Amino acid sequence: SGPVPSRARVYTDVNTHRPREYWDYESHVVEWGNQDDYQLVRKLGRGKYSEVFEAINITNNEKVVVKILKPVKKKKIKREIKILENLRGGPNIITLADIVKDPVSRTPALVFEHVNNTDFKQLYQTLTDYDIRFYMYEILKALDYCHSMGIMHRDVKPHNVMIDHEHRKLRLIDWGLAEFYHPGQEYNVRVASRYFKGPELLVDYQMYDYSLDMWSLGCMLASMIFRKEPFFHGHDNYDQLVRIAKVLGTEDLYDYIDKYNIELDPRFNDILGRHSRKRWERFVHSENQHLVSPEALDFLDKLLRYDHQSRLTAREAMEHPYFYTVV
Ligand SMILES: COc1nc(Nc2ccc(C(=O)N(C)C)cc2)ncc1-c1cc(C(=O)O)cs1
Ligand SMILES: [Cl-]
Repeated sequence: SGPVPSRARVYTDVNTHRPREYWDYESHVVEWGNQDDYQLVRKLGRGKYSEVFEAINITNNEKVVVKILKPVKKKKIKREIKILENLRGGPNIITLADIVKDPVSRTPALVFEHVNNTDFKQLYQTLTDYDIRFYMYEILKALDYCHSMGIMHRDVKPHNVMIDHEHRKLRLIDWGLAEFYHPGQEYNVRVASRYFKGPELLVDYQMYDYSLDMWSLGCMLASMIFRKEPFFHGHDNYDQLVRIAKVLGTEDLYDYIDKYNIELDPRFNDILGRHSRKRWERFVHSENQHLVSPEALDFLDKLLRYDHQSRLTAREAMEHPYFYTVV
C-alpha cells in the first residue's frame, strides 16, 4: 500500500503526555504589546516573511532585535510564538523578549535578544578544531533541549546559528519553520533550506522526526571541517539528492527507499544514476587537515545517513568522542 510508518527513537510521546494547551498552537491567544518601547537604530537584514532591525528599549536601554512581520497566516504566527514561549530560557535558544504592534501601522513584530553576530563566511574560516567542537556542542544543547520539548526546528543552517565569537555565545534562531512532533504525523516535506534538506524530504517521506535536524547539523559540520560551504550543492531539490548520492552512494539510497516502501519520483530514475560510497578521507586536504580527525569523521559518518532512524540523536551526539575535549 503506502510507505512504512516511523517513530522518533527519542522523546517519542513527549507531546502526547502533555495537555493540549502546550502543543495546540491554533487555540493560543497572542497578546500584542506596544512597540513604542523599542526605537529602531538600524536595519540588520530581511527574511522571506519579515524584516529584521536592530533596536533599543527605551525602558531599560538594552539592545534588541525587532522582527517586523509581513502579512502571514495567523496559524503560522501563532505556531512560531507558541514554540518560542515553550522553549524560552532553554540552552542556546534565542529569547523572545516581547510580542508587539506599532500603534499606528498595526504591523505585528517579535522582539528578540540581540546577538553581536560575526558573519559565518568570515567567521568559519577563522575557527580552530576546538572552536568547531565547542560550537557544535552548543548547537547540540539547543537541539536536545528543543527535541526533549517535543519540537523540530526544521531549518538548521549557518544563517540560523547566531554566534558572538568574542563572548563565545551561540543562539539558535528563526523558529518560523519549527513544528511540534507527534508520532504518526505525516508532515509537509517542503521545509528547511535546499542544501540542508535531509533525504527524507527530498524523496517525500512525510513521517519524519527530530532526526531531520541532525542531518542538517551534519551538513553544517561537513562544511566546517572540510571547508566546503555548502557541502551538498544541488541546483534544485531533485539534484540535491543526486549530490548526496554521489557521496553516500546510490546502493544505500535504494535500500533506504525499499525499507520504507517510498514511492520514488520517475524523474529520479534518470538523474540519480549509480554511484559508489565515497570515503570521508577523500575530502581531507592540506587546508582542512587540521580540522579533521578520526573522531570527527566517525561523528560526521553517523549524522549523514539516509536512514533517519540510524542517525545519532542529539543526546547521543553530545556523548561522542569528538566532544571529549569540550563538554
Ligand atoms: C538578523 O537576525 C538576527 N541578527 C542578530 N544580530 C546581528 C546580525 C547581523 C549583524 C551584522 O553583521 N551587521 C553589522 C549587519 C550583527 C548582529 N541577532 C539576532 C537575530 C535574530 C533573528 C531571529 C529570528 O529570525 O527569529 C531572532 S533574533
Ligand atoms: Cl508547514
